[PDB]
Amino acid sequence: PRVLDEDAPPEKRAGVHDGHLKRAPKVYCGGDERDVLRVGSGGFWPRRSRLWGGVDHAPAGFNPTVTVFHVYDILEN
Amino acid sequence: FVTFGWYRLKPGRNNTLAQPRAPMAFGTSSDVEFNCTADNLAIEGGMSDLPAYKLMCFDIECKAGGEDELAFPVAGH
Repeated sequence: PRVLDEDAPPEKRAGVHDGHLKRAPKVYCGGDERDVLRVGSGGFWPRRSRLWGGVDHAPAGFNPTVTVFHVYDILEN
Repeated sequence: FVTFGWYRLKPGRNNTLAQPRAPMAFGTSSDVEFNCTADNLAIEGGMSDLPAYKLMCFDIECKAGGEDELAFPVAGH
């Protein structure tokens, strides 16, 4: 929306902006700021993911042994 | 076997085991992944309880940004 640009005259306020922009999408959580798609260490929302776009973001030596596993869904592919 | 319940990896037909996939060969967004066949699996009855699974409960709010901002939002617009 155009009303989100606070310091701009009352007649550039209706409607929305539109159109392509060239920057990684960011998220502002309070005073901080981060790229949406940047897992890294910090984060503004929780993550239970190990991989993210190929990088392996687990602590090295991750190798949990699995002897019992609840199953809730079954895919086929 | 059941579609919703605890399971267990077994020794298997001859001794064949669950073959833990390598973090790159993951098909899903999961932490650990395995390659079994139906004989490496056991139902593990006796457990009932439900694991630590997460529930998201979301709700979107939408604005209509056309000439008539009292119209109801439409996704195509």
